[PDB]
Amino acid sequence: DIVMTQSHKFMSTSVGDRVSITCKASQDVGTYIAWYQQKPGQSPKLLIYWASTRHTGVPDRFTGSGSGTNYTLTISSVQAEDLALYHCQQHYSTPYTFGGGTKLEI
Amino acid sequence: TQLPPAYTNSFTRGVYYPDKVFRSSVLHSTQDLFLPFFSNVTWFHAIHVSNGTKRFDNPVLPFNDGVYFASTEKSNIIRGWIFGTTLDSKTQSLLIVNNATNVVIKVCEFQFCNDPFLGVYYHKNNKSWMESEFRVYSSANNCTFEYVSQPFLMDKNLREFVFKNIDGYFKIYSKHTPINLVRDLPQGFSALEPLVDLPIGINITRFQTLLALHRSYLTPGDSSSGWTAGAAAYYVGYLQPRTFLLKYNENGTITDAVD
Amino acid sequence: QVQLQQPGAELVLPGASVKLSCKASGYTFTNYWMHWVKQRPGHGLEWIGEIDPFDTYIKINQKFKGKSTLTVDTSSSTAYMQLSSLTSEDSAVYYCARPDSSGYPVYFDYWGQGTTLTVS
Amino acid sequence: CALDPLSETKCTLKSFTVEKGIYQTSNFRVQPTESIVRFPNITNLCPFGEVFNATRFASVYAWNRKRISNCVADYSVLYNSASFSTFKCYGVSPTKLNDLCFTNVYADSFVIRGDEVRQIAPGQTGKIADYNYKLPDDFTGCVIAWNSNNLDSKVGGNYNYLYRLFRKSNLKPFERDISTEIYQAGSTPCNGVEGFNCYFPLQSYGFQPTNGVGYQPYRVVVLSFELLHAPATVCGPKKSTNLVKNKCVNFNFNGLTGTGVLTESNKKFLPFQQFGRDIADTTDAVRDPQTLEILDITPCSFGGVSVITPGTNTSNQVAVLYQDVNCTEVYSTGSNVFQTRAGCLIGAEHVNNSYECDIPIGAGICASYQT
Ligand SMILES: *[C@@H]1O[C@H](CO)[C@@H](O)[C@H](O)[C@H]1NC(C)=O
Ligand SMILES: *[C@@H]1O[C@H](CO)[C@@H](O)[C@H](O)[C@H]1NC(C)=O
Ligand SMILES: *[C@@H]1O[C@H](CO)[C@@H](O)[C@H](O)[C@H]1NC(C)=O
Ligand SMILES: *[C@@H]1O[C@H](CO)[C@@H](O)[C@H](O)[C@H]1NC(C)=O
Ligand SMILES: *[C@@H]1O[C@H](CO)[C@@H](O)[C@H](O)[C@H]1NC(C)=O
Ligand SMILES: *[C@@H]1O[C@H](CO)[C@@H](O)[C@H](O)[C@H]1NC(C)=O
Ligand SMILES: *[C@@H]1O[C@H](CO)[C@@H](O)[C@H](O)[C@H]1NC(C)=O
Ligand SMILES: *[C@@H]1O[C@H](CO)[C@@H](O)[C@H](O)[C@H]1NC(C)=O
Ligand SMILES: *[C@@H]1O[C@H](CO)[C@@H](O)[C@H](O)[C@H]1NC(C)=O
Ligand SMILES: *[C@@H]1O[C@H](CO)[C@@H](O)[C@H](O)[C@H]1NC(C)=O
Repeated sequence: DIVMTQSHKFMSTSVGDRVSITCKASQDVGTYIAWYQQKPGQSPKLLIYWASTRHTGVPDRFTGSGSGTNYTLTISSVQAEDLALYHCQQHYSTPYTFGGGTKLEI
Repeated sequence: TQLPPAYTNSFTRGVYYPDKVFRSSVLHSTQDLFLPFFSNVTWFHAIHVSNGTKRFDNPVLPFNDGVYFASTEKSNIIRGWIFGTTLDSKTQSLLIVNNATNVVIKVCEFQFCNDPFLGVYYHKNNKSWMESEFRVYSSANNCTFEYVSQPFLMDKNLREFVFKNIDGYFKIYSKHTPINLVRDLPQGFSALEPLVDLPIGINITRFQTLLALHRSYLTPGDSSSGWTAGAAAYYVGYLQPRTFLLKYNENGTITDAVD
Repeated sequence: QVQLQQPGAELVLPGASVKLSCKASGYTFTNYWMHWVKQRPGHGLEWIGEIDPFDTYIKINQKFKGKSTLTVDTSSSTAYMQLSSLTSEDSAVYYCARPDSSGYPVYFDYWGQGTTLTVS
Repeated sequence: CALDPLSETKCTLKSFTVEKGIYQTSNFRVQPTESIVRFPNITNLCPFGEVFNATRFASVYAWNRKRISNCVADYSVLYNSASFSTFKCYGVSPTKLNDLCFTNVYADSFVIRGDEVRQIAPGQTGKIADYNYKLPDDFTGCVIAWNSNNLDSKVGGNYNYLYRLFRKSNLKPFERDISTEIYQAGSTPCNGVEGFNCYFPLQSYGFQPTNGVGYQPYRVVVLSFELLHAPATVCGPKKSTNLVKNKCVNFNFNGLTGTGVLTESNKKFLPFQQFGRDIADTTDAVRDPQTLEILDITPCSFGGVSVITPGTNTSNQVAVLYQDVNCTEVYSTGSNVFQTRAGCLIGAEHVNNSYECDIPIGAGICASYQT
């Protein structure tokens, strides 16, 4: 089915810098995507269930923007707690597929 | 011009199956609204055309508990009945209308016409009678029930009907039997099998018989020369609380009764 | 406060079967479908399959057909998941994901604790 | 008492020695193996195939009303479809919706974009939300949305559907604006100029294959469920199991709610008659609700259990008589079982020669202690 694979190997920015989190898509299936923040040693946490609106308990630094061909997530400000795995999963058909994930390091 | 009525002997007719239970070769005693034996039955003359002046006498009778209805018609002149209490659009009323296609029973706030009936014309090319117009009600509102079923009235013979309204339910029973009597109801026993049951849930205390009128009857003149509707007659009895000893044969058909 | 409790830390010898359970608390057990996911550091996360509660509608992902099996018990809000003939490469972490909506597709809004499977 | 038949006999007589003879101690009875329920061939499923499966849907500027009632609807069936995407249910969940009953189950149909799917939430605001359709804050029911880019999508461009871009007044839940009065763009009065002063409220959809998720035409419905202080006409359907004969089962034949052994019968009903009775005024036969057969009903076999023993001084062996019971339905079985008109005799062996009667069993059979 649709396969999720981010482009950038890892996220490498200092505190407060603006960085982008890519998530490529096999084909055009709309903005049917999600984002998970899976800390090393912790279960994934929801960040972006939809690009337009953000779910409960999320910082306002994270931005939602769906390109349509691939999914990119930009963070305005980065703190210590922002270092985790960024898993992206599409929800368009019955088979679901996750992204490769990226671990943020300074 | 009102046509005077008459009287006739019911002679044990009008017995129906009180319920759905099957019973074989047993005598079961039940207390149900029944037509009393030998209780005399009103004999109405719906239309009497002789001069040829048209006589429109289809009076609206009161629905006192149940009603036993019978008629001896071979032209399918009778097409339905009216049921209700106020017979206007203020309250819903039960209607029955039948033509060549099927039987339609509508329970709406029908605003009744002065003298409802059914109009039919003769198709000269196809050599058959098919409907022209329906002249029953001014308008219908708050339609809740729309029942359709195969024509049971269509197609010398006697047709017996019973109407009962209990527990917000309407019940119709029927039986078809060839007979050789005209003025008086034939003697003999034949149980009335239930035809349909409906959850209408409206009060009914007043009824009238419907008719099918040929196109010649609707002429402006007071005399009709293309339609011979002299056979328009029917019998009406009234049901009462009675105890009956119904006899069931081995097949389960009611073959005798005792009042 | 939704309690998604997973004991974890289960090890089964090769060629045998495994059974795992996931208790659900803090919400209504009736109004949510079940979706199973698998965690692997080798190539990221992946989806095991879905099962609807109090029924037997089976829909598993094309990657994990045959070996994977799902069963649902209404009592105690537990989910029953079984593999057969465990291999060495099946050393990973298993999860039970509560979905956002009752109908497919879902994005697995809330994730419980991780159950680690390892050949012993 | 419950150790063995001899001890049950001792308990019944309240004596430690029982004299030769037959004593009634227990009472055999057969319990139903399973519950059987059947309902006839009638479904009257609500017209969901017409509302969902169609050629052209009503546009959003006049959101249509369906008024579905007096029928049973299996909502989990569509919940188990293969096309639907969005199933965000408000209030009553579909699994409990199948169990629960509502008087009327309204359905809607309008054409909205992917970004405006969230606007169908109760109290949500937006362009379509605040102009075309708005859901009340206290809504109970489900709204279903899914992607359909092959039925209602055009390569050149789908301009059939259109929305209310502008609206002077404030929309209320369950309200529509079918009139096409011209909008007043500015403070100047509007007199049908269609220019700066007057704008056209109904702006056309632009649907293209390359358009994003927020521009794609989706087929959405609002399953409005409301309570009107009326008898409930919409409820979940009920299943009928398979049929079993010559076995003790619990049957619910459209309300017969009895228990017994169903078997084939040669008796024939009248076409309108449903079930039968007898002199005792008990349910005797029931016709199959699904097909046209007659199933005679016989009650569960039961009868007294009589322990046939000689005196305890003579021996401690016993024989148990199951009165009015067939040995197919029956000391534990398998020890010289025997059938007679009295019932099943267990523990005693039939002998061809005839002696004088010792312990009267019934119907000419007499039991005795012998080599
Ligand atoms: C009943 O009707 C018959 C008609 O045959 C009539 O002779 C008789 O007088 C009637 N009885 C009463 C009490 O009206
Ligand atoms: C009369 O017949 C026509 C067609 O012949 C049918 O459409 C209509 O429903 C009938 N009217 C009734 C049954 O009242
Ligand atoms: C229409 O009929 C229903 C029941 O059939 C009744 O509840 C309702 O009040 C009626 N509407 C009127 C009389 O305006
Ligand atoms: C008849 O009218 C009474 C009110 O006078 C009402 O309670 C009852 O339900 C009605 N019966 C039917 C069958 O409509
Ligand atoms: C009863 O059923 C038998 C069975 O065919 C039939 O021949 C008979 O005419 C029926 N009626 C009576 C009165 O026996
Ligand atoms: C019903 O839906 C199926 C699924 O898309 C479709 O193939 C079929 O043509 C539809 N039937 C209609 C629209 O009559
Ligand atoms: C009732 O439905 C079943 C289901 O297929 C069918 O086989 C049976 O023939 C139906 N009943 C009758 C009387 O046809
Ligand atoms: C047991 O007692 C009975 C009398 O109660 C007697 O007839 C019988 O012979 C006794 N049996 C033996 C084996 O002594
Ligand atoms: C007991 O059941 C069997 C079933 O094989 C039957 O053949 C036999 O006639 C039954 N006995 C009686 C007394 O009905
Ligand atoms: C008893 O008699 C029956 C028939 O009368 C016979 O079949 C059976 O073999 C006999 N058994 C003995 C032990 O005599």
